[PDB]
Amino acid sequence: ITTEQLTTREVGGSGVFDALMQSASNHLLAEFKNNRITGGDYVKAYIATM
Amino acid sequence: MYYIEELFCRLANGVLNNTGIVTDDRGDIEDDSKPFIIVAANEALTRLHGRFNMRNNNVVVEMQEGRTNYPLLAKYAVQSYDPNEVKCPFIMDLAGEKFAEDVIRILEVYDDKGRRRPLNDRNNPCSLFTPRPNVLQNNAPKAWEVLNVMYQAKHPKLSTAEDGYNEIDIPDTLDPALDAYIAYRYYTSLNTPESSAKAAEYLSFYDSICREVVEYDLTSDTEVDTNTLFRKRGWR
Repeated sequence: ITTEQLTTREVGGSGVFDALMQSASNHLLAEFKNNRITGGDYVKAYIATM
Repeated sequence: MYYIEELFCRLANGVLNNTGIVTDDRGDIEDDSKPFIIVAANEALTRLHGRFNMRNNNVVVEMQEGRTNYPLLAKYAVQSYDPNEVKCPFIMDLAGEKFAEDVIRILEVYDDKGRRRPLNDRNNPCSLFTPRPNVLQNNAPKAWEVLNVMYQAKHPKLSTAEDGYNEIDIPDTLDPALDAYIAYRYYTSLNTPESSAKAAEYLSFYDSICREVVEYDLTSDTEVDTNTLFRKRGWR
């Protein structure tokens, strides 16, 4: 087990932390594409879960 | 004097930039969200045209023998009447335009002989009444009688249905008021507290811009005229 298996320092993926962030971002964007929230709410929730 | 697509682009670039309505490339509004914007734009245009008295339009009404109520609708216009339903139309549109139904208030009515006809005067027998804001009465129709109606008008309906009006005609000083009203409608519709605060901000901006335009008189709303009662009353 190495550090690169935890996070690869990229937004893309191939890490546990990166995948955990991307899934939450995908769910928030899914709610965002429906006219239910704006950009600010999505950004704040993302930063909160970070 | 710009089409509806310019309005959609200007909204895609100005307000409503973060919202999920806008396409990915930020070029234009998404297809399923266009009727919302059209309804909001129509409401804003009606508000402004009611407030400011921008447009002054004219219509010609011809008088039939057995009719006393002459509603000003597009059913009875030459360019739009259905021959099966109405046998003879009494609103003439021979030269140009189609007379979209845009009657807000009636100001002056002149006979075909150049003589003015009083409106809504109970004590004058030769007066014209309006039981409804757009319906017009004359209780003694005559042969070869025609009336000209000067009325305040509103902006024709925008439809984007290959037959409606694509054009928007509005003074360039009042584009931000229209955009602010549309943004207020959207952010109120979102139903969240932060969106509610943003909607309050946009409505206040709309009111402030309208009051500024009123202060500086950019639409030339104020009118004066030379005195004519000095001679009528007998002064020398």
